[PDB]
Amino acid sequence: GFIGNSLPMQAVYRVIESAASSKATVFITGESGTGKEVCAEAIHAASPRHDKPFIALNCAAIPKDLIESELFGHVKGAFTGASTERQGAVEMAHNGTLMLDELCEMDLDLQSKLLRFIQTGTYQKVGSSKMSSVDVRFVCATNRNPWEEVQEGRFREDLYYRLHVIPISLPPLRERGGDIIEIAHALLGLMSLEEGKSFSRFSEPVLRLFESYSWPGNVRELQNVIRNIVVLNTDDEVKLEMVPPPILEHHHH
Ligand SMILES: CC(C)(C)COC(=O)CNc1n[nH]c(=O)[nH]c1=S
Repeated sequence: GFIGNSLPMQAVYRVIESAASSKATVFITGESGTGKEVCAEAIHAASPRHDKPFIALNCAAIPKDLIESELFGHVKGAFTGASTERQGAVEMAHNGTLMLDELCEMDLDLQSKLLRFIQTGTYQKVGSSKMSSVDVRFVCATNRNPWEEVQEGRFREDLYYRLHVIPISLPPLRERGGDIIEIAHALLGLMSLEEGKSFSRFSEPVLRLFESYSWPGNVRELQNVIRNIVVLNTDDEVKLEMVPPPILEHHHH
């Protein structure tokens, strides 16, 4: 799902291709908005497991006390709101790839259970005593510094060294050269389709601004900017006056 042939991304692509044939755990880091799930899916797609499921568990989009239920499943009646027997992400990912996204959101109790599961493949549904097992290839990702999280006692040390086998550091958007405009063009067409518009090009000032702006929010911020432009304007061409703040203002500091 990655777009672009920039020098730093081509190093990423080589690691993805080599790692895909291995079952070794991948640990993706990088600034917010750099494409960790895109990277995780690309590893799966290049792997011999590509025809099996790819499952992403976003530990941030879930309350911390419910990550275990989302990960391992639960039986009906396990806790108060357990109206149904839920199948965990580990079961959805059996014979495939499981992405543990924003993994550092797990509490230390769940990190202990996860350490067990990563070693043995065994787990229990929440509220159940029965042991089960699955075969998943792990891909971990976080926007925190996984090492600082270990130092501040927030992440298990033995868990870190079990997961940090194949690290991948995604480059920030500002360092990806021609990728910025290529991604911007893809977003322009897609958001035009989503909004019923027909933008097809960027004016030269907009291209210069996009290529020199630091994009602290990376591709997420670029998505915001393109959506802002397409929603608020109707034209074939993106003009400089359409670019929202703080793009020009913070670019000059
Ligand atoms: C239309 C499309 C595919 C650009 C929308 O999807 C996303 O923006 C996902 N993020 C990325 N896509 N492509 C990259 O080269 N890098 C990143 S981070």
